[PDB]
Amino acid sequence: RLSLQNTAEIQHCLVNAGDVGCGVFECFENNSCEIRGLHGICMTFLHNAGKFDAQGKSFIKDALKCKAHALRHRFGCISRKCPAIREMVSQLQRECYLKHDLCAAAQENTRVIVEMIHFKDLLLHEPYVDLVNLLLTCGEEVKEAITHSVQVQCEQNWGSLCSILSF
Amino acid sequence: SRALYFSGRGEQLRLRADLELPRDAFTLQVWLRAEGGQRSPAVITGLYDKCSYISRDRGWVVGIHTISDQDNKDPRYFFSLKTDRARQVTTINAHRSYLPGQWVYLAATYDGQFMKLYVNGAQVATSGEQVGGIFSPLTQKCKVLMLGGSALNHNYRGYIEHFSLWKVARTQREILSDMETHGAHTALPQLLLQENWDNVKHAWSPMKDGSSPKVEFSNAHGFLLDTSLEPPLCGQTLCDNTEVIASYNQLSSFRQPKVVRYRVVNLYEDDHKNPTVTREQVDFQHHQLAEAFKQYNISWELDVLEVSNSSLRRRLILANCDISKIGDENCDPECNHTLTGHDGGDCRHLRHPAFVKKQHNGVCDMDCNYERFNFDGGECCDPEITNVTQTCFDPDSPHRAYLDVNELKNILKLDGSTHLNIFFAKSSEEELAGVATWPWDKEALMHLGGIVLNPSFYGMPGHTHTMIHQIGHSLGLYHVFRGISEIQSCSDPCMETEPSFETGDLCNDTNPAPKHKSCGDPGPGNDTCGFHSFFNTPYNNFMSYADDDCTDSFTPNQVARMHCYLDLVYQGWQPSRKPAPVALAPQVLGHTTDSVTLEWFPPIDGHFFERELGSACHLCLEGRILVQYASNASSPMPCSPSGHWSPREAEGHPDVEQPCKSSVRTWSPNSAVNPHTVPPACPEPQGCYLELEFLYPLVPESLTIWVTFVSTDWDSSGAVNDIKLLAVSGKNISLGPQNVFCDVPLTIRLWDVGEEVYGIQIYTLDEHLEIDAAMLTSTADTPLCLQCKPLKYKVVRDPPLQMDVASILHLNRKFVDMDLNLGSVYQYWVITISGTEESEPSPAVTYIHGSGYCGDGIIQKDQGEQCDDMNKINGDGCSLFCRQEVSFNCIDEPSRCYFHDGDGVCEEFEQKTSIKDCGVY
Amino acid sequence: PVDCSIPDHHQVYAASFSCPEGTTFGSQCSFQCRHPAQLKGNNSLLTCMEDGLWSFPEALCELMCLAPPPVPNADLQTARCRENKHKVGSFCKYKCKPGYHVPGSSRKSKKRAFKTQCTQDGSWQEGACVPGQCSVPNELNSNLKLQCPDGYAIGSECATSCLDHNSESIILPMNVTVRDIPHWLNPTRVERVVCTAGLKWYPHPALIHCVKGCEPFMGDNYCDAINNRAFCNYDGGDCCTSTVKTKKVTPFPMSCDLQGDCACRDPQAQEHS
Ligand SMILES: *[C@@H]1O[C@H](CO)[C@@H](O)[C@H](O)[C@H]1NC(C)=O
Ligand SMILES: *[C@@H]1O[C@H](CO)[C@@H](O)[C@H](O)[C@H]1NC(C)=O
Ligand SMILES: *[C@@H]1O[C@H](CO)[C@@H](O)[C@H](O)[C@H]1NC(C)=O
Ligand SMILES: *[C@@H]1O[C@H](CO)[C@@H](O)[C@H](O)[C@H]1NC(C)=O
Ligand SMILES: *[C@@H]1O[C@H](CO)[C@@H](O)[C@H](O)[C@H]1NC(C)=O
Ligand SMILES: *[C@@H]1O[C@H](CO)[C@@H](O)[C@H](O)[C@H]1NC(C)=O
Ligand SMILES: *[C@@H]1O[C@H](CO)[C@@H](O)[C@H](O)[C@H]1NC(C)=O
Ligand SMILES: *[C@@H]1O[C@H](CO)[C@@H](O)[C@H](O)[C@H]1NC(C)=O
Ligand SMILES: [Ca+2]
Ligand SMILES: [Ca+2]
Ligand SMILES: [Ca+2]
Ligand SMILES: [Ca+2]
Ligand SMILES: [Ca+2]
Ligand SMILES: [Ca+2]
Ligand SMILES: [Ca+2]
Ligand SMILES: [Ca+2]
Ligand SMILES: [Zn+2]
Repeated sequence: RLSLQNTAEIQHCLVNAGDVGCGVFECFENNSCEIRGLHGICMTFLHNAGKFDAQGKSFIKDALKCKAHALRHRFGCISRKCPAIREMVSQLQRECYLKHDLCAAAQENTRVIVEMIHFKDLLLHEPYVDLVNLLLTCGEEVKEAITHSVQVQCEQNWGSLCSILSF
Repeated sequence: SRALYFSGRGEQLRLRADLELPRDAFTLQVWLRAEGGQRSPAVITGLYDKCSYISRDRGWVVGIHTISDQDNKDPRYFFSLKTDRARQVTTINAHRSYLPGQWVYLAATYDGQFMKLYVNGAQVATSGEQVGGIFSPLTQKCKVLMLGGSALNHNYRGYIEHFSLWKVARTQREILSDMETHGAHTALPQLLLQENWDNVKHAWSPMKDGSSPKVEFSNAHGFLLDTSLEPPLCGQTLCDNTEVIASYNQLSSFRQPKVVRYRVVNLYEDDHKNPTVTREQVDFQHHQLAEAFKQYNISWELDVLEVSNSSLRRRLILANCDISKIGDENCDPECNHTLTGHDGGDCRHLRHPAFVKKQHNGVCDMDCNYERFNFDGGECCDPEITNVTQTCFDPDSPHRAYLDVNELKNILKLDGSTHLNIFFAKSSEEELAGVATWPWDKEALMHLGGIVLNPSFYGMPGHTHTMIHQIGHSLGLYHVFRGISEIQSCSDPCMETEPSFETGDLCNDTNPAPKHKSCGDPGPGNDTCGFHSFFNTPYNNFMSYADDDCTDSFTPNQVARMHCYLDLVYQGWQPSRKPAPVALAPQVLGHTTDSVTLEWFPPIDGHFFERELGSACHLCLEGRILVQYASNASSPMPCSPSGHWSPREAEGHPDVEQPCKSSVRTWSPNSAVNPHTVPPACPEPQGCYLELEFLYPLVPESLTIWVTFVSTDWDSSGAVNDIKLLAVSGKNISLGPQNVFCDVPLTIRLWDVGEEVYGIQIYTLDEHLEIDAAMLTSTADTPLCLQCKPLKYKVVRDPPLQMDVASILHLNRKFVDMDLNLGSVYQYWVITISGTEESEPSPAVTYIHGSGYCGDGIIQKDQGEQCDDMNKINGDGCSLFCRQEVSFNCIDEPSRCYFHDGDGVCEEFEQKTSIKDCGVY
Repeated sequence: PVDCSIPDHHQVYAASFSCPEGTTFGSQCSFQCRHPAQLKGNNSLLTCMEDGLWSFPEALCELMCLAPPPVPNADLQTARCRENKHKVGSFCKYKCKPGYHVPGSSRKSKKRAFKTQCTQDGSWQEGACVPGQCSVPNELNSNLKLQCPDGYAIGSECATSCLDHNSESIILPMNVTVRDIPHWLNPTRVERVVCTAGLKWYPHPALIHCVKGCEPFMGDNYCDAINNRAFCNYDGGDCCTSTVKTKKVTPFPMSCDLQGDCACRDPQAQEHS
């Protein structure tokens, strides 16, 4: 259900916005298919990139580049219907992060990734959900760390409801 | 006489410093044939200062640049000048966008207080801002006169012939005299330069980089009796012209009986049962058609076509519906229908979440057959599970239950060039029963054109005059309520305020009427604008929306339109082999003490050669040059390996109503995709390409491409990255990037191509560029046009020619009468002989030898001459028929016409209309 | 009366105008050619004419270059250049004296001759003519390591390595320590050390400190502060707009100040020109 005018403006965005940084993700936001969070992933990663180590700075150099470039191409003749777009974005996350070894970089900066991930931001944006899911299969120690943080944040924000859902 | 061709790639000339350039006053005079798609700006010639390190704008420049610089759209001739003493540069322009491929006498003068620009001798611009001399004698060595472009690569592409430069300003009579000499050479004291290009190196040295333009033999300076007759503002073809249509109106010999064949497409089941229309329908409708058309000299020959195809018969044929609009989640009532899934579900909402269980069931039911449920995943479109003809509602499955008439027309591939095809559909609208192709479309004679009707409204008592309405549409008749209900707005420039030949339905005898269904006179307040009430409306005319019980007649002007279009376009339908007549009376060129010269127009259909079936000569023009449009068209399917595809909108003659606006009648890379799919970007630097093939491969001479729309942003590549000529032997000559204008057809000359070219490939990096059509013009005496015989004209005079002339026949459309007596009245008409069958006589011209006429240079006001310029060319202000053109005022005798709407001087008759000069009234 | 207005530089180029009588019809403003432009003609008065535009000048301020200055250690080759009459664009050839060569000449071909041009402002374009064993390195930096495959014999070369693989062993100027490095200073890279005949290491290990080498992020369109220094290509031109390929500056991380460390520090940028 991607609006035709919305599609036109996004298409003109991509050919103009540069690869580096996240000018690309900027106006892929506000899309008619409600897909939000790519630009948030950019800002979260870029702001917290100062806390990453040498390997982490490499990962942020090249994973953001993969997603920018791939969203400039996979947004080719993909179906105008929303479910196809959500799948295209999801596959961007999986392929870009896995190709660039998300697991080991996250293992080097577990304490950082825990700070970056927010329970609130997790619910608002689907790309965040794919990010945390890929982290869960990136080492038992890291997955344990993520579980600790997510339950405490959910418990504070939801009160007894979080404990009810956390069987 | 020789002419320079500037290829636009860097060939420039520079006048040698031996000549004393003019300081105080000057006059440039150059014949030129500019091509389409120039670089903006394109300096034809200019005076430049080579010493001014800071202000290069000093000096003057004559060239072609776009008015409305934002979205370069309107390329006009221009004259810029900045004297050494002035503060700003001053630019004046022509009245209209230049015409590519036409010889134009561009003359520009400056007398020291008034700079003026003349196009074909009619003063089109004037400015008094620049005062004083151009440059002081001290700076005389610092001025260089350069032709073909500036040193800044403001290059010009096209022909330049007989450059001339005076050191005085020439009044309009002097420039007109110099134009009529047509390159004749003579030395005058005020002549600095006169160039016949016999020796370019003698006077002009090429600019640096050593690229000099080529020197051809000029085909001609011009042609007497300009035969180019443009239709009016509303009109579309030569039959909308007031002069042409007057001949069909006044004369009764132009409406002789004509038999026109029409074919009825009757679909059938495989067992030859269940007709789409019963034989009673065809017989009854044919009888009613014959009765209505009997009195108007049109009789229809009935051919019935039985197609026994259940796979076509059982499906629902749709009219006015577009398959792309089904399932787009936007409600489309015209594609509503039971077998289309109510627009594929766009127009049918319900408690959808209550149907999740029915998914994955493996059996078709009803609720899952929609686009948001994805049509049950193809269970319903499977012939094995269920029954497609009532279950396969999807617009993508080839087994869908509905077609549209465009696909039905594609399937049948009927010969539309010899019959009027009557297809049958299901018109959902209560307004019309179908769509009839206009005579001025591509498909008028192709397999995709004809008439689509509703079988429920065909041959039924009370519904028979819907086919006669549609037939009138297919013969060029507009709706009588055009101009009020079919106008764009109340400010439409040719809305029919009063009965006229140039507004509305282009039929005077049909009063303005609104879109009204009852055949009483419309009531007060039934007007969209409400400016005037309607009286004596043609409520009973076939072209009105009244019921079949009251519509009974065509007005005599509408009958004239139908017969004009039966000679212009539909010569193929009629079995009669009478060639089309000459529409206009033989014009009088000039008279001597003992003779008179007559030149007449070609026959109205426009063909100069005898019509032979199967030959290519119906495309040949005078001089045996073959001009053809893109027949094939193919362009790779985007984001698909191979894909092939076939963009039929870029075939045939150009059909875009309004250039520079996005249209559906073009090839656009974005249009190549499924509308339910994000359009890709054109591949990097090769571009999306459109292949156009031409029916008759031949040695090309010039290529014309109608680039209707261009996105406005990038550079000067013109969005046409490359053009390749597919040679027959297998080569492919690349022509390099071309500059295009959105409203001027990109013209290219192919003098370098020596091999037979069968097609082109228009590459583009633009995802929004739109190509309307192409055109190949052959060289003179092309092989295919040699054998076919030419049309021959026979001239008949009243009184008859004294010697027993057999008319000696004719081929040149020029007759010199030697036998004349002073003061005697003579009448002339021409009869077109195509083999041995003579056409109807052309309208007569009455020339009284020794007296005046139209085109003698004397304004005989009694004859009706509003102007007279001793000349038979339109566009010089005074029309061919001795009538002032719009926005041109003509003074003196013979007439000197000038463009007054913005000549820098307000006048008496300009006060009420011209705000540019006289201000707000 | 019609106003010709104060005459601008457009009436006569490279001159100043005095208008004692004003700028009205019939006025006459006298022009003087500014140095070094020389007046050529017989009148220098511009009349304000009836059309509203200053009259034509009867004379012009010709631009010219006087005798070029004698370039040190160079001999003029063009005799005509010895005059005091050279128009704009005139070339003068100089030949360096023996034992001298033009700076910027390649080693394979030392050009002993050059040319200069009379530039538009009346000056001349510049041109010149340019003519046992060794002690164990006990005093070493913690991050610095020395590898000696050939022992410590006089003349043996020991490789200087750093604990950080992205750190370079260098020697800074005496006025600049490890943390005192300015943006404009490019330290001397040191790779090997040689013990001389004086029983001493040269350069001394105590003078070598492992300074953080820049990360491989050079030339990735990401202006990062660490690589933004003269030691390595100012982050490969990422931090300066003209040098970067994308023509836009996106500092990494975002928090880096565009007016601070991530500011364009390369002095060869067009913004610095
Ligand atoms: C029909 O044709 C006859 C000649 O056969 C002519 O006299 C008459 O004017 C024509 N009428 C119309 C309406 O075309
Ligand atoms: C009928 O036309 C269709 C095209 O729509 C074609 O596939 C088929 O072979 C034709 N004949 C029959 C008997 O269906
Ligand atoms: C389609 O037809 C159905 C049934 O006639 C109707 O309810 C629906 O409004 C129609 N869709 C349109 C008008 O687009
Ligand atoms: C499809 O329709 C035909 C009509 O004759 C009928 O014979 C056949 O049984 C139907 N098949 C299904 C699966 O409905
Ligand atoms: C046009 O029609 C009007 C009546 O509406 C009539 O008076 C006039 O003579 C007609 N003129 C022509 C040229 O047919
Ligand atoms: C049209 O051109 C395409 C591509 O060159 C070709 O495959 C096809 O056969 C052509 N068709 C005709 C009718 O010439
Ligand atoms: C065009 O010509 C070039 C050689 O100039 C050749 O490589 C190419 O295959 C030809 N065809 C096209 C479509 O480019
Ligand atoms: C130049 O000016 C002088 C006065 O200063 C006058 O005597 C002489 O005639 C002038 N010469 C020319 C060539 O005008
Ligand atoms: Ca729809
Ligand atoms: Ca179903
Ligand atoms: Ca009318
Ligand atoms: Ca077209
Ligand atoms: Ca006359
Ligand atoms: Ca004329
Ligand atoms: Ca005027
Ligand atoms: Ca960097
Ligand atoms: Zn109609």
